[PDB]
Amino acid sequence: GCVEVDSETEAVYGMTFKILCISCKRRSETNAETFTEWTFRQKGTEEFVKILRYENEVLQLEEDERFEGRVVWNGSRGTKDLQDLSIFITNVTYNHSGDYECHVYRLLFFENYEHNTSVVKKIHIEVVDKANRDMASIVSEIMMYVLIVVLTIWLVAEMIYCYKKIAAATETA
Amino acid sequence: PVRKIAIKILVHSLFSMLIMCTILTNCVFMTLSNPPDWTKNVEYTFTGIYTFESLIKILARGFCLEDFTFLRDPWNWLDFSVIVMAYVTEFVSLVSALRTFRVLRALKTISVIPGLKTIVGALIQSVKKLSDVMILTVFCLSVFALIGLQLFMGNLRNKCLQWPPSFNWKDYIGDDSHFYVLDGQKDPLLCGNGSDAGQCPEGYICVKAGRNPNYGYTSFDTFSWAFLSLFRLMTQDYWENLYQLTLRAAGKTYMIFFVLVIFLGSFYLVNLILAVVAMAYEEQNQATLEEADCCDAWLKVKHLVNLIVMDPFVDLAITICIVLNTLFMAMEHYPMTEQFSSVLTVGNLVFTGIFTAEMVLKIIAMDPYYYFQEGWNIFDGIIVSLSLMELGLSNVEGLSVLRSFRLLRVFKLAKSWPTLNMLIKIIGNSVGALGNLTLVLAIIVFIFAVVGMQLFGKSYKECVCKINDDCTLPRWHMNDFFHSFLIVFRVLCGEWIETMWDCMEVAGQTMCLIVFMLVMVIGNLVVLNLFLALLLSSFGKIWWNLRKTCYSIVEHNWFETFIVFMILLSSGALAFEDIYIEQRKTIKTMLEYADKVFTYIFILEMLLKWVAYGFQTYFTNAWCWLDFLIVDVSLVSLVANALGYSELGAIKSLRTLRALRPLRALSRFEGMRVVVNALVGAIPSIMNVLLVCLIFWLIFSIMGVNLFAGKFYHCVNMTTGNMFDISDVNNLSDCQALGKQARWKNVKVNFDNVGAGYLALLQVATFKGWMDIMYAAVDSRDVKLQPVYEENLYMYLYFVIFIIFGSFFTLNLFIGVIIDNFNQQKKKFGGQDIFMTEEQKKYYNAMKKLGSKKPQKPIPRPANKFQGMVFDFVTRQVFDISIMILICLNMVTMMVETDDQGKYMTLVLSRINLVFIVLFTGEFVLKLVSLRHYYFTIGWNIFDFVVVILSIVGMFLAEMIEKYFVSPTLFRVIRLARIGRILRLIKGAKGIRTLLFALMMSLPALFNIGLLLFLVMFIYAIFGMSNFAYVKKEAGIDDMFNFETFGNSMICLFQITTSAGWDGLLAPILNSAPPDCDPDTIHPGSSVKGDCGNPSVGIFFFVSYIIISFLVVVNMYIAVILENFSVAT
Amino acid sequence: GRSMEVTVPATLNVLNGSDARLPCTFNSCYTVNHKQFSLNWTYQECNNCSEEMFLQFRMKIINLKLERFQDRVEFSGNPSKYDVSVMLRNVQPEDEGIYNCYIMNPPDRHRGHGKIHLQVLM
Ligand SMILES: *[C@@H]1O[C@H](CO)[C@@H](O[C@@H]2O[C@H](CO)[C@@H](O[C@@H]3O[C@H](CO)[C@@H](O)[C@H](O)[C@@H]3O)[C@H](O)[C@H]2NC(C)=O)[C@H](O)[C@H]1NC(C)=O
Ligand SMILES: O=C(Nc1ccc(S(=O)(=O)Nc2nccs2)cc1)C(c1ccccc1)c1ccccc1
Ligand SMILES: *[C@@H]1O[C@H](CO)[C@@H](O[C@@H]2O[C@H](CO)[C@@H](O)[C@H](O)[C@H]2NC(C)=O)[C@H](O)[C@H]1NC(C)=O
Ligand SMILES: *[C@@H]1O[C@H](CO)[C@@H](O)[C@H](O)[C@H]1NC(C)=O
Ligand SMILES: *[C@@H]1O[C@H](CO)[C@@H](O)[C@H](O)[C@H]1NC(C)=O
Ligand SMILES: *[C@@H]1O[C@H](CO)[C@@H](O)[C@H](O)[C@H]1NC(C)=O
Ligand SMILES: *[C@@H]1O[C@H](CO)[C@@H](O)[C@H](O)[C@H]1NC(C)=O
Ligand SMILES: *[C@@H]1O[C@H](CO)[C@@H](O)[C@H](O)[C@H]1NC(C)=O
Repeated sequence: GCVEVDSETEAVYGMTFKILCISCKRRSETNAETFTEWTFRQKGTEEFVKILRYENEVLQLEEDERFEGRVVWNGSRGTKDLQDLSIFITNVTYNHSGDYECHVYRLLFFENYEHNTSVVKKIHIEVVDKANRDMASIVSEIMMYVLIVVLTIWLVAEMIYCYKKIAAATETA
Repeated sequence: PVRKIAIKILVHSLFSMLIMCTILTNCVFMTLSNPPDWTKNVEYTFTGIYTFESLIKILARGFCLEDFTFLRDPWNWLDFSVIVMAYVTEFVSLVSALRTFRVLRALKTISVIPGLKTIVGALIQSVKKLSDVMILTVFCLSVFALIGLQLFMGNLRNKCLQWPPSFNWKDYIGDDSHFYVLDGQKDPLLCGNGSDAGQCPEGYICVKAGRNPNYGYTSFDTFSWAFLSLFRLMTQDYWENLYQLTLRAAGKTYMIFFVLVIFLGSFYLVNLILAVVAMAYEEQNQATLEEADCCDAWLKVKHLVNLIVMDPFVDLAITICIVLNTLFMAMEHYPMTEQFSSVLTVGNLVFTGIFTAEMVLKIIAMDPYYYFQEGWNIFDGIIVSLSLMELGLSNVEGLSVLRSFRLLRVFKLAKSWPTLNMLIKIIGNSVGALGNLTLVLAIIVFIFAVVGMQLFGKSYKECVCKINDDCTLPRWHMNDFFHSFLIVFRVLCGEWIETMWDCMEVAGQTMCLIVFMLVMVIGNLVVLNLFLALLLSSFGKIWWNLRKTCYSIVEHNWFETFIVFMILLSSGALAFEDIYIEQRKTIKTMLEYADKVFTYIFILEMLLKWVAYGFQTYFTNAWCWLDFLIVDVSLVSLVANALGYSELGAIKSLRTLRALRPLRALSRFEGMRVVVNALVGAIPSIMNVLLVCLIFWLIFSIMGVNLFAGKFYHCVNMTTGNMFDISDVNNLSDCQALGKQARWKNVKVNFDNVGAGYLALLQVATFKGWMDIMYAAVDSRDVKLQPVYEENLYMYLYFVIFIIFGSFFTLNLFIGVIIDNFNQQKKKFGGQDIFMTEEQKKYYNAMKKLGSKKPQKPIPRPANKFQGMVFDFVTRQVFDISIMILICLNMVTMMVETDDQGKYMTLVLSRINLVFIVLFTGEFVLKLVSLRHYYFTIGWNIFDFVVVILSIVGMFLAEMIEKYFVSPTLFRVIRLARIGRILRLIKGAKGIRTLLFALMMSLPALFNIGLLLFLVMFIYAIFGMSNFAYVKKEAGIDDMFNFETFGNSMICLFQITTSAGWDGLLAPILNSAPPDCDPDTIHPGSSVKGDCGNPSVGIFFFVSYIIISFLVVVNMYIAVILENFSVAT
Repeated sequence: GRSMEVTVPATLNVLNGSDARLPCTFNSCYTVNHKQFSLNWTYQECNNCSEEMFLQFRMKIINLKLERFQDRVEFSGNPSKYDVSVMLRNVQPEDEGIYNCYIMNPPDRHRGHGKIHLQVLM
């Protein structure tokens, strides 16, 4: 079907990244014609300037230098019903690090009733020189090792306790 | 005198034969759809003959100017009725009431032969013993009906409604074009406001506005409609759709309600009906059985032919040739290349030749007409003659299907096979000793058939476009006799509501209600009586030192409980691998590392088991061997993703085997351990019966291959998904010349070979799936020819025959052998009560001791000052009967509740049930004053106390919710104390108390078996999540009910558990190719590809679930029947 | 079905001078709607003469009162329960002939008819 996933906030300088924005339909069966806009403000700016627009087949870009020859489309490939809105940014730099707004405008078709819906997805990114592992992953790995070692200690302690018991008991005969 | 002349005519057997034959020919005449003119005269003849018999009876038991003679015989009442209203009918202006006159002649079929009178009477005493079960059934239906009524009060009316640009709300609700008509359903889509409910599309809102989700029918917004819907739930007719509508309206969270009724209303009350009918039939059987030259050449060649080697490698060779003949019948594919059809036809010719040769050899050693005396020889002669006729003609149109009778040669294996011989014995008993009863069935069916037509036929022809889109008659009508038989047969099968809606929309409510309820009661009583009739006719310094320590570790309760907790956590780890897993990214990695932790714990406990129990004893244990296998696959997975072969097609496919991780919980739990022990102990006889069933279904499936060899291929207009007309496209040639808009689509379930044959026959025999199978088989014209609506209309009979034989007799043998096997197991070798452990056995015995308890009047008089007065004037009959009357009146007030009842009506009902709750509190307090000291010796008093407290608390909570932060979805749920207020009826209601006590008795065994079943649903749900969370949105699988998450998978598997609608869930998975699915459709937010599951694993998944659920439900049924027999006898 | 059933008699005769109630009602199944019904009355003058028009009500209350035969007709029907009829204002020696009552109910597909000879007796 379709699932909405929050994009990763931490990008990497010099490497590539994929900003995600999935606007799943309420009903999957409804035929629709979808297009969208992507408007970004840099860290230190207070606005939302248009940078990317996606329409039926080919996307158009504003002539900002921060994304010229630098962003490509990785949404749904040529289905006229997007339901998946991701910008693939190549050779990520500092000049795109801030807040994106993802305005998905969906013209839902029906029996005879045309609807013109708009949904905004505000995503936050922060370019970083080093791709440090997320707090959840590091805590999870550390707790995995803690659990393994604690259970090993528990079992060796139980074995030694039973060894002491059997040494005290079976030595009679 | 003169009456003596009218005595010999009465008792003369030719007169009775004349009456028999005239009734039979009249019955054949009622079959006619549109009778021509001349038939009218014959009709007169018939009634004249009927007058004849009446005259003969009226001049036989009354003499010398006597008036009434045949009025002490109840069937003579029916004869008098028909003769009277026949001549009342003769005056046509004395009217559209023919439907109440012809049917009177239709019911006359009962007395064709003496003996059906006794069978009908015996059915009457059988239904007489149904009083307690029917009253309990109606009480439970009403209780759950009020529950569903006050929960889903008009929620089933919820619909998508557009949002207007701005008379207002008067002709906006009632437009039915402002609603979301889901494509190809002709019924507005349901929604809801709460979470976990149907989602209104972007641009719509859910409003309780319009008609109920049918032509306006069995919804929940009235007590009568609720009772009808829960009768439907009790018979489980097409309850997948009620399930879907209710959960789409009120949210998935309410599904527990269904789990109650499906387990309580349908599973339990059906079992009780079956058990009490079984006890009645056993009592009937017990009573009935306790009451009582050239001749030289002929003989010299006989010398050799009778001496031609008989047993060594000839008769055994003949049997193996029969088996090879069945095999050559099996390879009948639809897509056939030459040099393969040739092989099969030359083999068939060789086999019919060898059978003719052996026949002529056996009729020259036992003489030509002395040979037709064993009986088996007669059958062999008939079948070989049929085969010879088929090979000789090879040119008959429409009757080459008689070819399939050669498969009857398979039944020669009955000479050696004992179990198939038992099957043939059951068939003979069905046609022989119990044939009368079987006849009654047919007759009754026939009656309802014609009755249905006479009551509805014309209506179905004129009221037709009321229910259709092309205004042609539906595929299930009563305009002609054959379809009226088909509808009655389908009602016998259990699929009644879908055609009952059409009836009630065509021929009014009350007529079709009465007709279809009468059919569902009488016909199912007959079918169940026949089924039980055939059923009851079945019969050293460190090594040992460390070994003891690790044994003490692995046997200790602490370690075992910790391991059990780890089993539960590891099993739950799979449930969070949703369609929604990637959106979390915190539970994802957490459970990824929990996988490593659990595998480490599992490997370590395996190592301690190794070093404690020893290798030989660890590998002589089935449970330990299974645990080792699961640890092996887990360790292989860890090696794979540590080294990095994670994204490999074989290793990733092996990753889905993680769903087997919960299976190790079988050994650790007592309930699954004992239940699986019982099942796998009884599995040998089950396997033998299954061998018989696949043999007989092989016969039917090869017959089906002959009848429908790939003739299901029909063109479809790929802009609308509909069949072509015969005029526009006729066959394969013009279908390929119809540009690209023609698909030449298959049915995805068909009879191309014995495999698809088994699948289609499983769908037919389970009755959930036969829709498109029957529709396309009846549509089947010929190979490469486009199907035509009901062209080969009589192929229904085939399925009918199958349902009689491959679903009513085979399942009968299956259940009989399981009955015998479990009888042997519980009585002779093993504990008397299987499915329960030792501690559960102690619970059961303590409960048995507790149940048969009565007070030894330990209630002295109160102390002083009129407390004894009320104490002694409350115990009497007056007070108890009065409180039951008040309970019943409160119930009747409850039934008055309805959707869109004015605020005044709600206020009136609130005042009335305030009066009732006050009168119950004063009653509770009166018994308190009677027994102020303790009052809690009997659990019924504490039940009354807890229910009155619960009613008061719910009352105050309702007030709070209605003058505080308000939410109707909580008010409706909290209002359920009144349900207990009416369950108070059980205290004095005898009979109901015993049956509910049987429920309480069987609760432990049912809990164990249902815990095993729940584990099975867990494993299958996780496997589906791995596989079918990505399938296309076809009929059965949609947004609300699918395999995406764990909740959706579990609700789908609960729908399947009662075999309901598994055809719809298998339909999307069976998609394999680009024309139906698409192997590369990137899902938004998923790295997976493809939207169709693997067909092979799809059939394996669903058929395996059907078989496992059938075995588990059979175990539940046997436990309930055992409890009923133990309590009763 | 074959046709649309009509509870039409063979021939009925009404005395002169009295007010004329011309009945033709059909017993159908489909729930009546007073917006789309179709109703056209015909009559056969000669052996095979084409009709011109006899009555009206094909979309709503539409009246003819044509001078070709007589001054007549008053709406005296009520399709609420399968019962639509009209009147005739003045029975006269110029009220003779085969006066059919053809019908058409929208939600089904059958053009029913009923033929009676409007004449006078005594
Ligand atoms: C589910 O929630 C929606 C959202 O509130 C509910 O929609 C509400 O529906 C009611 C009527 O069903 C609307 O009331 C108004 O009634 C007047 C006539 O009295 C009419 O002229 C108006 O056009 C409107 O229908 C109410 O405005 C509307 N609320 C909103 C915010 O649109 C709906 O009733 C709820 N359904 C269930 C089953 O919970
Ligand atoms: O009338 C009332 N509330 C009520 C609520 C539900 C039902 S009920 O039909 O749904 N039955 C039930 N059983 C268990 C739970 S609800 C009936 C009545 C209030 C009232 C209003 C006007 C005059 C007198 C009382 C009320 C306020 C405070 C305390 C009691 C009552
Ligand atoms: C398939 O059906 C077509 C129908 O057109 C057959 O073509 C001929 O069609 C005309 C008119 O449609 C008929 O009068 C002819 O009788 C048809 N030919 C024959 C041989 O009957 C076409 O032949 C059919 N082909 C197959 C393989 O069934
Ligand atoms: C980023 O934007 C600033 C705007 O002042 C500009 O000076 C700088 O050259 C830009 N750098 C890149 C890498 O685009
Ligand atoms: C993302 O875009 C890049 C560059 O166009 C492409 O190589 C890659 O396959 C895309 N990935 C997805 C998932 O669309
Ligand atoms: C990205 O840009 C930096 C400097 O801006 C350059 O050194 C590097 O090679 C570039 N990488 C790619 C893949 O374009
Ligand atoms: C309505 O649809 C048009 C189609 O181009 C679009 O331009 C407009 O933005 C939509 N309305 C809103 C509010 O976005
Ligand atoms: C497909 O369906 C449309 C429905 O409007 C129809 O007009 C067309 O003729 C059909 N195509 C065929 C059967 O050629």
